[PDB]
Amino acid sequence: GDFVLPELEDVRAEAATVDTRAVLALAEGEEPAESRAAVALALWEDRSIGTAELQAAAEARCGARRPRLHTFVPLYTTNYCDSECKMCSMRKGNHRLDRKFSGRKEITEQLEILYHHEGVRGVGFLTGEYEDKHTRLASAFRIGWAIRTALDLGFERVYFNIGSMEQDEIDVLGEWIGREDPVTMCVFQESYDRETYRRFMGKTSVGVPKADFDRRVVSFDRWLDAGYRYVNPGVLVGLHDDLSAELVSLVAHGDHLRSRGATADLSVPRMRPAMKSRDTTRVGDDDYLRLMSVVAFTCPEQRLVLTTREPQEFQDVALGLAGVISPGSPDVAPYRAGCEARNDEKSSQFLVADLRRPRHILGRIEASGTPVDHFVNPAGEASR
Amino acid sequence: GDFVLPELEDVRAEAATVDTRAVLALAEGEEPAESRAAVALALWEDRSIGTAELQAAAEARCGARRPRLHTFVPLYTTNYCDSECKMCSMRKGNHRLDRKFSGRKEITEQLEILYHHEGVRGVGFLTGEYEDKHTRLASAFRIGWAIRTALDLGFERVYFNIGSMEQDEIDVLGEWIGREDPVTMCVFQESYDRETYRRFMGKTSVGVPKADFDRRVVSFDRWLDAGYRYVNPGVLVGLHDDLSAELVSLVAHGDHLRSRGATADLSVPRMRPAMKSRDTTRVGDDDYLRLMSVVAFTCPEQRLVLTTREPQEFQDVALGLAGVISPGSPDVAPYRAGCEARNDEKSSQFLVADLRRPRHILGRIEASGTPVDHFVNPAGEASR
Ligand SMILES: C[C@H]1O[C@@H](n2cnc3c(N)ncnc32)[C@H](O)[C@@H]1O
Ligand SMILES: C[C@H]1O[C@@H](n2cnc3c(N)ncnc32)[C@H](O)[C@@H]1O
Ligand SMILES: NCCc1c[nH]c2ccccc12
Ligand SMILES: NCCc1c[nH]c2ccccc12
Ligand code: MET
Ligand code: MET
Ligand code: SF4
Ligand code: SF4
Ligand SMILES: [Br-]
Ligand SMILES: [Br-]
Ligand SMILES: [Br-]
Ligand SMILES: [Br-]
Ligand SMILES: [Br-]
Ligand SMILES: [Br-]
Ligand SMILES: [Cl-]
Ligand SMILES: [Cl-]
Repeated sequence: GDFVLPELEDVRAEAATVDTRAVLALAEGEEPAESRAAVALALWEDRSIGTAELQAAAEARCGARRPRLHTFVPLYTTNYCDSECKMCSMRKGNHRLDRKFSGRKEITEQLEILYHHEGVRGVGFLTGEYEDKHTRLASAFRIGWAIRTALDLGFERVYFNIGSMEQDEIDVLGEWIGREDPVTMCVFQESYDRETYRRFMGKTSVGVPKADFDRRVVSFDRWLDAGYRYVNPGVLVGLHDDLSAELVSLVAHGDHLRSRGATADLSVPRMRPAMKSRDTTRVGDDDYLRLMSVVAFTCPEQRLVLTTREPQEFQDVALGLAGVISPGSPDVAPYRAGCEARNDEKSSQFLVADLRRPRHILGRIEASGTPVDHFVNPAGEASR
Repeated sequence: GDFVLPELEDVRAEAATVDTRAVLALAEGEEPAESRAAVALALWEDRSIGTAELQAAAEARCGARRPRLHTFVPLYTTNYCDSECKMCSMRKGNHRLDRKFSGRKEITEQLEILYHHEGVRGVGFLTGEYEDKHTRLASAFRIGWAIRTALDLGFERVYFNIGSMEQDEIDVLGEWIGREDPVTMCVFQESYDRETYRRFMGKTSVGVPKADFDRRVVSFDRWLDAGYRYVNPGVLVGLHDDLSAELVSLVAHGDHLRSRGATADLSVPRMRPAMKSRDTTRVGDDDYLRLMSVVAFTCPEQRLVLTTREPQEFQDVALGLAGVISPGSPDVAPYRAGCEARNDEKSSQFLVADLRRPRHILGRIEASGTPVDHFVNPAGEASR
């Protein structure tokens, strides 16, 4: 009953039977006759439907969803990692990185800055992924504490992204939270193509924890087995050259999670500069918007996540396709009251394109006419 | 200003000038003219002073100390370890051990059992020692949380024994506590002889963390540098064949710590059965009592720690030389209300000789006429 990757040849055959114009004519809250993955593929490949027209249709099909947007800010709690992903600066073989680790004091200080100075009520905790069982359990323990601590401070939504998770590691993290707490597990498969995955994440059976594709991809099934609800699959756009394959796999994974009763966000982060050991594929804005549009349209209750990997000009264009906006920096403990967050090449996972403070980014979204849930702008009579 | 091991040849020469009978005639609170280590050696080697007579003298020289005894119970929070000590079942190469790790729930439950059912107000937290910096920091983090949690529950004294500690690892643990909290760092050198140490703890530069003798031995100096106070050196009796060498080194280490203003307990645990990879030296009761007597006498403000490594019959004989009594089991989360603690060969560090419940052991000490501080016998109107 775990997720099984779809057979692309089978999806292609079903995609051939989809009437894409009829699909576009569907009322909001109406579901196509064919599978979501087949419809996504059919919309993707039918180039008589313009990308801008697909994006307009996606924004309308999602237009009823409330809240329109919510936010969380990432907080990297360490940049140690045992794995070796060739597109990521945190890879263990990158001896140039200055490695850092946040203790109790620093984690708490960062959460207070985010809460009081940035006005945010969503946070995400990130770590590397570790090889030996004891380290994995001790990481789960510390992140469980961070989650409980953020909820107790008044954060209303907590994400975590700490690697694949086995049953006993979920047990350790879970002793910190309740089954109905607003806690989302993030595990981005990066590529659902096993060969591209191996190229970037490494080979198995050699002490490289994220090289195990199968352990990673069933992490959400373990989380749902344990009685939790919120999950966040993702694809790293720019690893695999064939985007049609990845959108089929992601939509199929979302559909599986939906059928198990999960609430899923969907992440499609695009590559950013990093201290890489292998080059990646640059995906143009039209393809990327078409991918976002097709996923958002076929998965209208699963919010796309948009992040400050993208520059301000792209956020302007794409924000209507998103249901989560996540501004922040992938450096360890980077926030400081009144100051721009750090994004030091010597310690960050990658370089972001937008370094403006979260409360400025989110305040400008609100001023342009979209409320952001889990954002309390620290102004006026809410100004301290 | 770190501890420097004494030159045994130099101590021997000073020991030759000690008048051991005059030393015995010293009033309590009077200090011999020669160094503590030289006097200890001189008492050890002067076989015209009987061991029983040395033990009587030691008990009298310490007789004024208050409280006469205090207690703590060990709580092993995991039996994972990266090191390879050949006398220890937890060594990483022991593939027979069932490896266990206590999360938040289990640690808290164990502390509540110890507090309410055993009546104890001292606890010690133990782990393995880990190789990579991230694991060491995450272990320090979790043990710091355990220490804070025990203090908040009303434990009045907390020991920890989690391996050598570098400055940044002490920083992480330290964010959990205050500089004047009743927290004792334990780091038993095991043998102060570098060659015996290498034989059992392994060779350096190969991923075996406790093989670094120097990192280990200056851990207390780092702890004092950070502004803490309480420390607990130790020798594992039965590693090195020449006990006179080890008592000189231990007494010299205690004297150094005293000169830095520390409060030091001294541990001389004797070997117990384990899943070993090298045999050890059995030390008879007369030599062991003579060693305890000479250390207790020359170091009258530094409490010897006696544990349930020893059988009831030996505790009866030696308890007068101790200032700390520590009953318990070296298995992970072994305590259960109303039941004997577990000491499973499949998961414990070694097999103890006395498996009676701490409150029985400590209640019998109290009934025989020695109060035990940090023990509240759960009886009568203190019975719940
Ligand atoms: C936390 C997420 O960040 C993504 N990720 C990893 N490396 C990079 C990069 N150079 N640029 C952008 N995103 C990256 C992965 O999808 C990872 O899961
Ligand atoms: C926690 C302490 O237990 C001691 N130690 C390690 N192995 C054994 C054994 N087989 N028997 C008794 N004590 C042991 C070490 O001195 C270690 O530092
Ligand atoms: N979800 C991946 C981490 C993240 C969320 N928001 C971000 C902004 C910038 C960099 C990473 C993130
Ligand atoms: N101080 C070493 C751990 C310890 C304290 N008391 C014990 C009793 C039995 C075994 C270990 C201990
Ligand atoms: C910092 S990257 C995300 C978390 C984890 N290291 C992983 O790659 O799954
Ligand atoms: C469990 S043995 C004591 C703690 C640590 N593993 C060390 O040997 O120092
Ligand atoms: S993507 Fe995550 S697991 Fe891979 S190297 Fe980076 S931090 Fe480590
Ligand atoms: S004595 Fe401590 S470091 Fe050595 S193998 Fe045992 S638990 Fe590990
Ligand atoms: Br809204
Ligand atoms: Br790039
Ligand atoms: Br809110
Ligand atoms: Br007393
Ligand atoms: Br033995
Ligand atoms: Br007490
Ligand atoms: Cl994302
Ligand atoms: Cl001891």
